[PDB]
Amino acid sequence: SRVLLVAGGNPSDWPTIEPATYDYFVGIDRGCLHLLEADLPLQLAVGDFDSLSREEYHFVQETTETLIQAPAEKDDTDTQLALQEALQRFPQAEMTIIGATGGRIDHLLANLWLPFEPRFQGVLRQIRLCDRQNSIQYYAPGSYIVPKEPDKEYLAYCCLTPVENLTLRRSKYLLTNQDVPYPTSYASNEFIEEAAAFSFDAGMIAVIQSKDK
Amino acid sequence: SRVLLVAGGNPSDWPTIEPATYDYFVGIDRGCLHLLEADLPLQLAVGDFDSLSREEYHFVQETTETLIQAPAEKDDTDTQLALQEALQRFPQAEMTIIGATGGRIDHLLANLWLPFEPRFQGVLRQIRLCDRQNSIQYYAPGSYIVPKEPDKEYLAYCCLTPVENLTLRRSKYLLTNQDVPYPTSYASNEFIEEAAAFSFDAGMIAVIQSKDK
Ligand SMILES: Cc1ncc(C[n+]2csc(CCOP(=O)(O)OP(=O)(O)O)c2C)c(N)n1
Ligand SMILES: [Mg+2]
Ligand SMILES: [Mg+2]
Ligand SMILES: [Mg+2]
Ligand SMILES: [Mg+2]
Ligand SMILES: [Mg+2]
Ligand SMILES: [Mg+2]
Ligand SMILES: [Mg+2]
Repeated sequence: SRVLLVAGGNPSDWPTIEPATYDYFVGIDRGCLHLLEADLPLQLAVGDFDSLSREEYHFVQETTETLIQAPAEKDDTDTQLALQEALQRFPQAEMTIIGATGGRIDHLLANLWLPFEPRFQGVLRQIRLCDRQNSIQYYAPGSYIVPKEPDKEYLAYCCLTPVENLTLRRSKYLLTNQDVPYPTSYASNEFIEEAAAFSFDAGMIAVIQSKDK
Repeated sequence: SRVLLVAGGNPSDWPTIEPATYDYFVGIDRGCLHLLEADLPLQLAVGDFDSLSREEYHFVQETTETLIQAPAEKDDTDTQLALQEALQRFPQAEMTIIGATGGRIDHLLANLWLPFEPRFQGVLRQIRLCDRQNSIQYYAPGSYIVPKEPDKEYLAYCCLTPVENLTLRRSKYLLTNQDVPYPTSYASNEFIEEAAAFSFDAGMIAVIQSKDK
């Protein structure tokens, strides 16, 4: 199953959205207005909403089929929350996160690092960060094949941690049994034939496919 | 001493720059043109310059005073190369990298993990990356004062690695003796004074100051 989570970021940085392929639509704070003004469903609405006018928060209030209202002073970001909740409703679903990039970078990182958290690690394989130019997936140790997304021009293996014994095949550039001692971002690989593959014994890796301006 | 480096990003997303403050100007690929079309100096030109026309690259070759033209096929990104060259010439200068804004997240993380590289570790305290919206500084374990940037609203402690004993004061949000078991982005913190402070025993943190669009 497919859930789309929409954060406050600007919708111009959004990926190509095809609503037929999403089953549940979550709004985070301003993503709610953003989903709505985009003529897209709004099933869940999450956050403190302290970035909206009363006239906007009522609009959201009247439309979402479910409003989770948080305090302003809490631990979790609105987004950790939306993910926690959407995962309750859809424990095996693919979480496509959106509007979480293109601006503040301390906020981008907080999103890039969501799989790191115990409550999410279990579903790192379903957590998916997207914007017009990038497309990020997560992987724990193992052996995988990565099918090329059509619109993306480049491939990258970003080790978010020290990685052990990393081998890449079926891609313009290779590593065999490479040790990655500190976070390294093997950055501008390219696909050779519709799919590449890699294996590694330890750490985490964000697989980023992307394309230019 | 300060050195200023310019990647090929759109200059629209540049920080406000004051040139008096820099003693050396470094162009990176298409950033070489951005410097000249902004009536600023170009003293070091670096890259493979494949993004440039034959005519633009003729203009960058007459104007610069040192040209480093490198193979399109290398391990290093143009920016990795330019940084090492420039530190070769100014080993104690504070490197400010702007225009690293192209939008590709493999390159974003390529840049953000620079200090990790054994050839840059010895100067992490010297490396800065800046955006219209963002300003990034690196820290190894110690005790520090973090002077507020006048145009910025937010403060963030982005732990690039598991951090240990993270104490953090004079902020609008505190941690104290905090163990951070994996990468964690404590973002959207605020200054209460003109300076904040923090300390830690192990790992590496990227202090980030940011503001809204
Ligand atoms: C393991 C393997 N991954 C893929 C890389 C691909 N490679 C390393 S960096 C990159 C060069 C890109 O440099 P550039 O984007 O001009 O620099 P920028 O100006 O954006 O700083 C090449 C393709 C290969 N060398 N090694
Ligand atoms: Mg379907
Ligand atoms: Mg909020
Ligand atoms: Mg409100
Ligand atoms: Mg280039
Ligand atoms: Mg080389
Ligand atoms: Mg202390
Ligand atoms: Mg301490």
